[PDB]
Amino acid sequence: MYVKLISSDGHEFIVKREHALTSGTIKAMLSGNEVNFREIPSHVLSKVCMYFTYKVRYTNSSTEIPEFPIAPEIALELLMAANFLDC
Amino acid sequence: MDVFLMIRRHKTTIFTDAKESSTVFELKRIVEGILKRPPDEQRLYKDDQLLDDGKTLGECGFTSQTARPQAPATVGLAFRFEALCIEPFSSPP
Amino acid sequence: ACPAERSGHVAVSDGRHMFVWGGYKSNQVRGLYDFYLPREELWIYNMETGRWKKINTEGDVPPSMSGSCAVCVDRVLYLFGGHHSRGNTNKFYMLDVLQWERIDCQGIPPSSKDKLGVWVYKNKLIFFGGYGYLPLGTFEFDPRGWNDHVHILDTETFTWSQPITTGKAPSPRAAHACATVGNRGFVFGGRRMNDLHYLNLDTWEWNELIPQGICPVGRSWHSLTPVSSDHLFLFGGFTTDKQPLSDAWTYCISKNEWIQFNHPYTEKPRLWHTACASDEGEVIVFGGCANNLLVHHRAAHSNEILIFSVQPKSLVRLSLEAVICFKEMLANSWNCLPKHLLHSVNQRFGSNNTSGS
Amino acid sequence: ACPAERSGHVAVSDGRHMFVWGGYKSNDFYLPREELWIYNMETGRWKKINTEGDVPPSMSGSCAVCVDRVLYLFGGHHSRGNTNKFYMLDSRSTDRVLQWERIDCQGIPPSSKDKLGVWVYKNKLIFFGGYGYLPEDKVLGTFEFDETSFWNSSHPRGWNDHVHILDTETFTWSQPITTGKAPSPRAAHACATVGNRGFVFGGRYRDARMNDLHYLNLDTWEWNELIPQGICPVGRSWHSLTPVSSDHLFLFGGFTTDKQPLSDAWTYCISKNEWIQFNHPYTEKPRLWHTACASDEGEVIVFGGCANNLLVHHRAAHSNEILIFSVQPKSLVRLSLEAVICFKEMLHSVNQRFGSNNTSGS
Amino acid sequence: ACPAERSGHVAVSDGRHMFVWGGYKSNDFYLPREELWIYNMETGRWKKINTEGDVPPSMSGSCAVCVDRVLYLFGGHHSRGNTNKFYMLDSRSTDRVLQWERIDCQGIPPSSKDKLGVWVYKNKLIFFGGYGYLPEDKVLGTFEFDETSFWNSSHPRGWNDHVHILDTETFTWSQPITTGKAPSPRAAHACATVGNRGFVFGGRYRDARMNDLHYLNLDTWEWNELIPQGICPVGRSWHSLTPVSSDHLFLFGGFTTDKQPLSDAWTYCISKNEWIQFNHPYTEKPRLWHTACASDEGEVIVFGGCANNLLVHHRAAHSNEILIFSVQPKSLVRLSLEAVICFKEMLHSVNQRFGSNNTSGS
Repeated sequence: MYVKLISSDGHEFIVKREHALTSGTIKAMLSGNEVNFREIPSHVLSKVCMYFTYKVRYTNSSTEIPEFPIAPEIALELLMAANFLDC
Repeated sequence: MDVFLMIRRHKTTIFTDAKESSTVFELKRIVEGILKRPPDEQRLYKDDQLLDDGKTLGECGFTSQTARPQAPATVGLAFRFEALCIEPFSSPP
Repeated sequence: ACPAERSGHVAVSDGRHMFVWGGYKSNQVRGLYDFYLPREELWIYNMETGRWKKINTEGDVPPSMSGSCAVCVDRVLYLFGGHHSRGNTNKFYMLDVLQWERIDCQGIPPSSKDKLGVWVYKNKLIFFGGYGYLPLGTFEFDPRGWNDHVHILDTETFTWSQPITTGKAPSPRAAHACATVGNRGFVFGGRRMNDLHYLNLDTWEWNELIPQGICPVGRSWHSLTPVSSDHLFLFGGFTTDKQPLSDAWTYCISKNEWIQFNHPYTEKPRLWHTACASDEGEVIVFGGCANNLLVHHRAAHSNEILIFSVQPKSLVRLSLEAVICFKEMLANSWNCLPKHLLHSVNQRFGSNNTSGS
Repeated sequence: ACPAERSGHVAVSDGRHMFVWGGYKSNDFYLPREELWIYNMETGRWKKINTEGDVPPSMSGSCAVCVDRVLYLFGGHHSRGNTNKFYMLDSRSTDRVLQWERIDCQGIPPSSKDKLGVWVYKNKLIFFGGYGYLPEDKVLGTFEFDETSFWNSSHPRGWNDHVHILDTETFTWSQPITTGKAPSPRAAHACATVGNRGFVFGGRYRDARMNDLHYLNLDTWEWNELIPQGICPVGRSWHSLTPVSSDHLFLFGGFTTDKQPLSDAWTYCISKNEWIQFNHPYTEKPRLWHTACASDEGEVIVFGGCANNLLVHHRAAHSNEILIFSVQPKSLVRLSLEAVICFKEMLHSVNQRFGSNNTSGS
Repeated sequence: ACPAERSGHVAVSDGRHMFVWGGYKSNDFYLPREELWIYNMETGRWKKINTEGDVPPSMSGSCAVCVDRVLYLFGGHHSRGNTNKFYMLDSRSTDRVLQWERIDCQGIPPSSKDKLGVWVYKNKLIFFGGYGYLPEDKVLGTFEFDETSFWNSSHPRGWNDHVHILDTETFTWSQPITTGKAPSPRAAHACATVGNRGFVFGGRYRDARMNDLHYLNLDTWEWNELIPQGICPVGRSWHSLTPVSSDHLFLFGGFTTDKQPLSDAWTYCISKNEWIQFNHPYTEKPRLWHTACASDEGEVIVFGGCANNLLVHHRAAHSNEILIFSVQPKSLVRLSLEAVICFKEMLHSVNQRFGSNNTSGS
C-alpha cells in the first residue's frame, strides 16, 4: 500500500505507507490516503521522503549505517520540517 | 541486491525499490498498481534514454551503488505517446 | 568535567540524560582495600552534548557501594543492594538539592545481594539473581553464594512480593545481564554461561530459548540493552578463560538468532561496565575495566564513553548537526520560515521567552 | 483598577499618561492581550481600557513607541515564538474600545525577534538589535546564532546588530547604509534618543553582559563608540535608559553577568562624557526587564520588572510597583499642587489630588 | 559485623586491634552503650563484643586511652549533660561479656566536660582542656563561659585550660604546678604524645578555631609554644593528630572557622619545626569529629566522623568508613603477605587474608 504526500507547490510524492509511518505526524494523520502540506516545499519534502527510505532500510541493519547528506542551504528548512513531521 | 528509484512524471514522484535483476516491464507493473495505467501505455527513460521492456534494471545502467535510499535514481515516465516531461522541484530561494 | 574511572557502578537513563553513581576504583599503590567513590556525588551525562555535570546529594544518602542495581522510571532512580567495605546490603533507596530517600517498604525485603539484574514493567520492579549471604527459589553456596530469587516490588504501594514461578527457572548466577522488551524479562550469561532465558512478566512463567546458529561466547560482566522491539544488544563480557571481550552482538527476538555487530571499539574491551540506550539509536556504555578484574592491584578502570550506532539517527538530529556544522556559513544566510510550521512545533515543545538576555 | 504584576511588558508615554500593555507573569502566563493600562502620571491612578480589531497576541519583549499619542508595536515573543509583525493603536480615538490595526508595511521587514531597542527620529522609527530566528530575507548587518539554543530550543535563534527604518508617513521598511564600527549583535540592551543621536547601552552577547556605550548618528548614519574616562556602571542587560534632558541619560536596574539583580541608578552626561551615580530610596528594590518613562515634571517612572533572577521562572518575583525617580526640579505649580493636597484637612487638580490614602479612614 | 555510622566516638588501639565505643548519629541518637567494636587492623574485619557491669551511659566526646590493653574512659556528653566519671575496661579478660568498672578515684576530679585531649606518660594519664560546666571544686587553671550558652542551653558551660593527672597505680587525681604560658582554654583540640612532650594543636576558643601548636613538658611541667617558620595548616577543631614516629606528628581533617569541612593531611616534624602537606586519595572525603589510630605497619586508620558541617544535625553525613593513610614503609612480611593474598588464584595469615571481596562470586 502507498500513500501520497503533497507539497506546497503541488508536487505529489507517492511513498510506501510503512515508510511514511517514520513520521509521527503522518502516522497520526493517516490513523482512523492523502496528506497535504501547505507549508512544505517540494525541495524539502523530497529530501524527507529520501530519509524515509533511508531510515527504514538501515533500521536493525547488520551493516554499518552510512551518512545522510544534508546540504547547508536547506539544513534549517529541513530541521523545521523534520520537527513538524516528528521524524 | 536492491536499487532505490524515483519514478517521475510531470509533477508525480514515486518512491520505490526493486532488484537490479528485475525487468523494466515488472517496474511498469508496479507503476500500474499505483497510477492505474497498463504497461503498454507507459514509457520509462534513463535521463534521456528509452528503456526496453525486456531489459533488466542492471542492464539499463542502474547499479545498487548508484541508486541508494539516501540518493535514489531517477526514471522518467511518459503516458500514452506524450513527450517526457518532469517539472523540477522548488528552489531554495 | 569528567567522573573518575570506575567499575561496578550503576548508570540509568531517561533517553537524553545518563545518571551515574557509585562504583569503585583501584588505588595508585598496591593494597588490600578497594576505593569506593564518594556516596555524596551523582554524575549526569548528556548524550546530546557529551559533557558531564556533578551534583552532590544530601538526605538519606546510601553508602559508597559497588555491584548495585538501579532503574530510572519517570526520572526517578530506584537503587537496591550492592557491596561496601563491611559487606553486602539489602537496603532499598530511591531518588527523584536532590535528596536520596531510604524507603521502608511493606512485605519482606530480599537478602543482601550484588551483581544482579532488574526488569521494569508497568509499575513493578522485578529483581533476579545475585550473590550474597543466607536469607522461594534456590540458593546455591560457593559465606556467600549465587541466587535465584525473583523478588518484586510495587512502586505504587511499596510492597515486597514474590511471584509464583511456572516453568523451569534459570540456574543460580550473578553478574548476569537483564533486558526488558514488552512483557519479556530476558536473562543471559553469567556464572561464564551462555544460556538465554526470558520470563513472561504478565503470566509470571519462565521460558527457555535456544537460539540456532552462531551464538556469543559464554560471558560474565556483560551488558544487554534493547535497541528495538525485536532486537537486543550485547557488548563486552568475560569468558570462561577470562579473556576480555570487545565484541558486540545483535539478537533478533522474533527470528531467535544472533548476528555479530561491527564497531570501532575492538581495541577497548570492557567488563563490569554499564550500558544505556539513547533516543537517537545509540548504545552508550561507560566505565568498566579492560584488564583482569580478579587481580585488584592490576585492574585498569576506565572513565571513557563508547558510543555504538545501532540505529539511524532522526532527521531532526541529522539536520541539527548539519546546522551546528555550518554555523558560521548559515549565520550569513537566510531561509523562509512559515509561521504555521513554527507555531505547530512551538505548540508541541513550547518557546522560552527569556533566552538571549 | 490594578494592573497585574508583569515583566517584559511595554510602556510608552506622552509625558502625562503612561500606556502599559503585554508582559508575562508566573502562575508561565502572558497577560491578557486586549487590556491596555493607562497610568496617569499626575494623579498616580491606573485605568483599564479594552481593545479590539487586529489585537496582537499576548507577548513579552515587544518594542513600542508613542509618537503623537499613537502607539506603535513591533516584534515580541508570544506563546508560539517570535514575530516581526507591526501594530498601531491610535489613543486619540473616542471609541469605548480602541481598535488595533496591523499594518502590512512596504519593503522588507526585520527578522522575527524580541528584546531590542528603538529610536524615534524625524518621521522614522529606527530599530536596532534583538534576539530571534535567522532572517527570512537578505539583510544588512550581522546575525550570530546562540549556541545554547541548538539543543534547548525548538528552533535555533541568535542575536543581530541590524538597523531598520520604518517610515511612519508611508509605513515602508528600509535599511540605511551605515559607517563606522557598529556595536556587536545584542539583545536586552537599552536605547535612548537625544536629538539626532541614538544611544545604545549594555545588552547581552555570546557570553557575558556588557557596559559599552555607543550612539548612531541619525543624520550621517555613522556609528560611534563613547569611551568615558572614569567610573562606569557595571555590565548589564534588561536595564532601562531614559533621557532626562538634552544632555543627560538616566540608567536604572538590570542584570549582571553573574546573574545579580541591580538597584543602582546612574546619570550619563553627554557633553562631559562621564557617569555619576544617583542616590535614590530604591536600593532594596532591584528591577530587571522593567520599563521606564520620563514625566513632564522631571520624574522617571519605573513599572513592572522582576526583583530577582527571573531565569528561574517559578521563583521570579514579578512586580507591579511604581518607582519614581526625581531627576529634575519640578514646576512650582506641581510643587504647590502637592502642598495643597498634602494639607486637605487644613485648607480641579487639587480635587482629584492622588489615590490610595493609606491613612484616611482611621 | 558492621558498626553503625557515628561521630564523637572514641577509638583506642594497641597497634593491632582498634577498640571503638560510643558516639552518636542522626535518626539525635547515641549508639548502644554496651557494644564494644574491635577492628582488626591486619585483617580489616570488625567484631562486636557486649559489655556488662558499670556500663557507662552512651556518650559523645568522651576521652579514652588504651594502656597495656586496658581501656580507660573519662568525661563525655550523654543525653543528660556532661560528666566527669572515670571508667576502666580490661580487654585482657576471657569473659564472654567484658565487665566495665567505674572507679571512684582519690582526690578531686576535673570538671564535667567533653571534647578534650589526653597524654599518656609514665604511669599517669594527663588530661587537658575541654568544654562543660563550671568546676565543682577549686582547680588550678582558667575557665571561660561560652556566652552563647546563656540563652541557648539549660545551664551555662564554657572552655577550660585545666591539666589533671590521673595516676593509674593508685587511681588518684592531682594537678601539677605548671610554668610558662599555657594555651588558652579550648575544646575539640587534638592531643598527641611523643616521649615526655605532650603536643596540643588547634581547637575552638571564644570565637574562631585555631592552629597554634603547643607542648607541655611532662617532666618539668613547663608549657611551650612552637612557632613554625613557613606554611601551616589552617585553623581548625575536631581534627585528629597522631604520632607516626619519634619525630613526626600526623594531622588530618577538622573544621575551619568558616564551618568548612577539611580533607587535608599534614605532617609536623618535631626536630625541624615545620609542616609538610601529605598527598592521599581521600581528598573528596573530608572528616571531622573522627578518630585516628596508629598501626604497627606504618598506617593511620581513621574511622567515623562526619563529611559535612554536623552542626546542622538533621543533615549531618555521619560515616562508618575506614580511611587508611600509609605514612611509613610497611614490613616486608606484611608486604609479602599482601602479595600472596593479592594472588590467591595463582598460588594462617594468608588463610585469613582480608574481608569483603567485592569481585569474588562473579
